[PDB]
Amino acid sequence: AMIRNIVFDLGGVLIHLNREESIRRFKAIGVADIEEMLDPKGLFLDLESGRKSEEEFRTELSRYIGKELTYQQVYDALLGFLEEISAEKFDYIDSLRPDYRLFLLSNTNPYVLDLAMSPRFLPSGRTLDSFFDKVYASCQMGKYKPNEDIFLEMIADSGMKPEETLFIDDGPANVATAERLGFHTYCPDNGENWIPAITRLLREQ
Repeated sequence: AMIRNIVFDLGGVLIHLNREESIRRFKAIGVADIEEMLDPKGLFLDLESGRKSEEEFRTELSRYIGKELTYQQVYDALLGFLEEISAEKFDYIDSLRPDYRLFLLSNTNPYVLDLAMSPRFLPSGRTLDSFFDKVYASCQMGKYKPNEDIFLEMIADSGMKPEETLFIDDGPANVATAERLGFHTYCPDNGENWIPAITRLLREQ
């Protein structure tokens, strides 16, 4: 076979996202300039990249809006992003494990990770970590897509050959970097059922 390893993003690929809803929740707790804060420097980047801890980001965000925000408040607003956790795509990934090495490469924050590593993430009670040989999370690594450093740490740690790896990410810049490094890529839409198309890619010799 072509492909020995498959790497998935979380947001977009496995969890359908709804940014508007998170924008709504952030506004309701006083983060008024949220829409520009969340647009593609910034403390939301400090949050993904691990540069600020959760505690540090919230302290600064509180200072920024002139209002004290709790863990629970921000957690609740960030989780407005998560419109559907695809049970069927996790089931499909679970079927892939004996035949492939499976990895997650995700820009994400401690809040989503707290959710993902709980028994409330999926109806099955299965943790995110349980579907992959390894999880590569921006905030755990101090690095973030689309920089090459995060891809390179992943390669070194897993031993995956890029030309034997399929990278599934809805982020155009993330895909462009994986192409540059020699990965097979597929760029789904946020909310697309990509199971048939991926099942196809894996068939190839």
